[PDB]
Amino acid sequence: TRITLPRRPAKKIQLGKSRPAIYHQFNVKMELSDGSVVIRRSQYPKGEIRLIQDQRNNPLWNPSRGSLDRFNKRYSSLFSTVELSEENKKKTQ
Amino acid sequence: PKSACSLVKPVHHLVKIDKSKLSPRFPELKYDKSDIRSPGFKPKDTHADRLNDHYLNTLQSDLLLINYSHNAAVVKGLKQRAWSGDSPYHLNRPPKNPRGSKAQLPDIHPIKWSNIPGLESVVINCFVREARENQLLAITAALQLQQITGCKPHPIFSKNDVPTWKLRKGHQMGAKVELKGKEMSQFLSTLTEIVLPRIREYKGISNQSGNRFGGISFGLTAEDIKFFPEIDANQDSWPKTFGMHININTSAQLDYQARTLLSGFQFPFFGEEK
Amino acid sequence: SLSPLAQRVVTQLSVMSASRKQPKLLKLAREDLIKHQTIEKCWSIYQQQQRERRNLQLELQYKSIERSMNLLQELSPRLFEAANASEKGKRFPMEMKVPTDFPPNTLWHYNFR
Amino acid sequence: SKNSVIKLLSTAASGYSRYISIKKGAPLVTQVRYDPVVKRHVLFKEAKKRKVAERKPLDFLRTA
Amino acid sequence: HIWSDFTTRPSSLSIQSSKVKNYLFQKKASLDPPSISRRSNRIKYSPPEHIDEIFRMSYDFLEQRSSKFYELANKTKNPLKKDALLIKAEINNPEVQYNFQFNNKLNNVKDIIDYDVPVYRHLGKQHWESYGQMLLMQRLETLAAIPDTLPTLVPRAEVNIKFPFSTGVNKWIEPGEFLSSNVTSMRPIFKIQEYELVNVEKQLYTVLIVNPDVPDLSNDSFKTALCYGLVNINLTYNDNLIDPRKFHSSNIIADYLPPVPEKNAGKQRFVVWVFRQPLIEDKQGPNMLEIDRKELSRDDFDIRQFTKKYNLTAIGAHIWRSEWDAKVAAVREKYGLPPGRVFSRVRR
Amino acid sequence: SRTSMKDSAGRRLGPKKYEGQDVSTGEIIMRQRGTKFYPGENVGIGKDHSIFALEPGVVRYYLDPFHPKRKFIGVALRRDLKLPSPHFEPTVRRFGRFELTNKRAAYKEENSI
RNA sequence: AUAUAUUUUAGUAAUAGAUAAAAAUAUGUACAGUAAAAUUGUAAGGAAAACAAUAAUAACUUUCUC
RNA sequence: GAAAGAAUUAAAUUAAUAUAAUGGUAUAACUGUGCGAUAAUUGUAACACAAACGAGUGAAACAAGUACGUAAGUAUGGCA
Ligand SMILES: [Mg+2]
Ligand SMILES: [Mg+2]
Ligand SMILES: [Mg+2]
Ligand SMILES: [Mg+2]
Ligand SMILES: [Mg+2]
Ligand SMILES: [Mg+2]
Repeated sequence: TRITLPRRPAKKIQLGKSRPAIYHQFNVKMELSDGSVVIRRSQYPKGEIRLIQDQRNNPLWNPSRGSLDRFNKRYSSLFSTVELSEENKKKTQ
Repeated sequence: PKSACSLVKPVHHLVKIDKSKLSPRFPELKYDKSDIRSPGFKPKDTHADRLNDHYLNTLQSDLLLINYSHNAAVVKGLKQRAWSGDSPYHLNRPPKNPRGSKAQLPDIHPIKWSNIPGLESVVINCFVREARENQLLAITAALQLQQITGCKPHPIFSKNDVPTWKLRKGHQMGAKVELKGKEMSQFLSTLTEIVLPRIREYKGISNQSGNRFGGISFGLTAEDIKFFPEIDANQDSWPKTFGMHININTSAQLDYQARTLLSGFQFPFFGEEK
Repeated sequence: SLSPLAQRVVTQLSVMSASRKQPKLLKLAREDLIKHQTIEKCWSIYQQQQRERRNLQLELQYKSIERSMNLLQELSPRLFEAANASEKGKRFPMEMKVPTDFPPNTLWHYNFR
Repeated sequence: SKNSVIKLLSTAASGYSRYISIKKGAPLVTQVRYDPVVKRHVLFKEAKKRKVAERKPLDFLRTA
Repeated sequence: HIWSDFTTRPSSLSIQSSKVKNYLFQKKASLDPPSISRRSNRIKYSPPEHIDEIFRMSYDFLEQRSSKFYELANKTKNPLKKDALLIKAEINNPEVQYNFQFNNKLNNVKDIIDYDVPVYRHLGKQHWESYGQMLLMQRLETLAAIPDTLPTLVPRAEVNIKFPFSTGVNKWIEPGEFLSSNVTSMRPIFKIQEYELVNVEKQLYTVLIVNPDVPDLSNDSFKTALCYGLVNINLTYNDNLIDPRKFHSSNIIADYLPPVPEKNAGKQRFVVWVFRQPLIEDKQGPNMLEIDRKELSRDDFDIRQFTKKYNLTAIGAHIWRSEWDAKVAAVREKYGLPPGRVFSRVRR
Repeated sequence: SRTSMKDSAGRRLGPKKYEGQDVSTGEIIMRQRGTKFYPGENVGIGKDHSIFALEPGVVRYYLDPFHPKRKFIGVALRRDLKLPSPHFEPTVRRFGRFELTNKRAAYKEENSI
């Protein structure tokens, strides 16, 4: 019933011979929402990443400062604000 | 065995005999783990920690300035009360337990140049409850944790037994990892910048959250973990994903000080404070 | 023997495990060992010095604050009272961000709110 | 009968033998004890034959 | 650059090996380590990268620190403080570290490890505290050589004994060893290595080997026995091996009588104690002391009383322990001691 | 009816030898369940925590400052000794053997190895 | 860049610490350590799963420093 | 003035002890770990406790051999 991986005999690490787990890590450059780059050590092999949604473009972190895309594409000739004002009578609710 | 009577004999000298050194059994183990000759050696101070540097430069002075209360004396905690000797039965009696609590509470000191609050340790407890059925889920959770941290996780086992929740005793179920120093700092920085902003309706950490003494916590859902760059870069490799608790341990005397410190490192706080 | 899921779990386990992934031990010559020791000791000393400098600075700041607050108490009681308030829910501003490795495109924002 | 008796016969062929008790399907019980005929510690082994609860021999060589 | 200067500073602070020194101080990692003697092994070897420039920077940093310390050290007048300053200055010197770590401390060659130099002496003390001292303390406590002879010990000098004259073999005795009667037939040789700052010219020493476990059948207990007693011995940090060469016949308050344990009397502890003399002011030269040779007895010997009389302070100790064997009778015969008693196997 | 008519006998577990009492080697000074009394000077302890005398002497009950909150039973080798003995004084020991004045016996003993 | 031959790797599996109150070898010996409850919190978690935190530093030694 | 160490004090035996109940146990007898798997060995056992006898219990010491421990030593099954 319980799904498991059944254990083999464990390998005897002798006292003194235990070595610390130094995992393989690459120096990875993260460019945030704006052009601020930051280096971080990372286990996945990718020298450069650029981020879209970060603290540097979130309103909570700076208060002082593709369905939608598809819709935009196929209702482009009409150009869909003025449109909002036209189609927003707040009597009926 | 002729007897079970344990009784350490007194000595006639003040030299402290380290018994480990007198043996020739574990020659690699006589070296400190910091020493290069030990197999346990690891390069510790590999690069300049950024969050720590920031804390040192900007925040620590600001925190000290905030926490200055003029001629603030020590506030003693709840302690074990002694008996008044108004009866001969008080004479070898154990002390009365503390007033409200059963356990003793620590003294709250005034903040000075020495005891300014700072980050002490992060612990990332992930207990996957579906792993009562599937042991492999615990392994996957541990891997995820390792990926996130760059630090070796430790397996959590079911310490208790209960029938209502289908839970046995002594069953591997998720994992934990205590981050300290530079890796912890990095993890915090990632949380602040990458992950927590990608959470949709994220107000912040609750102000009602925390220990009574310098410890604050919160948790991430399985939805939130896919924003970590190590997990995000291979969504094919990560079909399942597990939530986690994140216990931040500060060197703060009280919890409001700890909250203030965390705010200094760009953690938002939303709820009504105690 | 094993399922694809089981295989993938094993692979994941291996990623974390030290089984046949770790190099030989870092052996040194005696001269090299000494050089290493001298590097480490010096570094440690430097770090201690830096800590003392920072600690000393903090102590100096604390002393200055104490000196100020006594003076304030002596002169204007209301001002002293205003200064010495509980700053329990004090929050660092979200603009004071943790300095990155390299700077952004727009270094400084001149307009706000 | 849960616990049976057995005869451990000395390996140094003195004739000396010591008797001990074991569970019915316990592993073969060999032990090193003093043989007074030879005046030394020698191996003792089970003189009779009996069935054993067959455990799977745990493989250190990583199979498959 | 204070550590390159050797005008006022001793020669021992430098590395005497030229090749090693060259390897330590080069501008690039071009040369190969003198420690690796074999060509193939040298070829195989690869030192860790960037190590040179950083090492040089570390040297400069610690050299500067040493120089700064020296600025204080010369202004200081009182001797212990000055010594401490000197230690602080030179302890982080790579060359002195190399010298100390990788060459023998027991039979130190003066040019490599000079115990006249304060830093080296401090290093030697630290080394002793790390292992040998602890071991000695354990052997004193476990065997019960402290309370049985002399209440306590505060180990200051490292004391090592040897029995060169009896057999021929070279071996420093590990504390609490079982030595044969052949081994301990003729006298031992002491080496009292002193690590504290002490007046080498004035300070005298006494050495007493005592046997607490010789049986007294009147008392139905044991009595002590002064097996070997020397007084007024002169030590020097480097010149410290107490041999028939050094001490004169006047120094011998009780000349070596060998361990001759009786059959079934049991194991007999022989615990050498090393005391330093009381130092008298306003008197140039070594202050001697006279021992009343009729007063002190060898067949029964109050060690504590003796110490009280002459105002001694036990700085060091060492211990072996002998029991009966076939050759003890032969040893007795050689020394002209009587046949030797034989006790009942049962302690009834 | 059903009655609870069943019980073990008393285990004779008092002190079997008293303060100031002469003892011999092997003799039981205390029978007990767990160390109510700890084995002191010149005294052993058995499987059943039974204190027994290792030497001939005088049974003494005492406290030792080294072990506060622990009662001790030891055996002083004479009546003169206060059996919480002075720490830094030398241990009062018994030789407990006799020399073989008889020549033949001595010779036999020498022979025996 | 590609072909053949000869090898080498990949059997991917957990402990990395003298591990220390999940479960497992219940007798020896050597070395080392301290539990529990209750309380305050924290993703699903709820009275009840896991993880964190919760008595006092006078004196002493070493290190850095005014 | 700071960091690190050694630790000490207070509390605790309410957990835990293969198993009842009681006594004992942090100096741990509880727990972890290395080695081991030997002492869950062989002949004599005085002397005690208990005790009608039959039995029962603790056990120094002597001799043979073994395991661990740097050593001191410890182990003749299990805290009782
Ligand atoms: Mg009863
Ligand atoms: Mg038990
Ligand atoms: Mg109980
Ligand atoms: Mg009776
Ligand atoms: Mg009878
Ligand atoms: Mg046991």
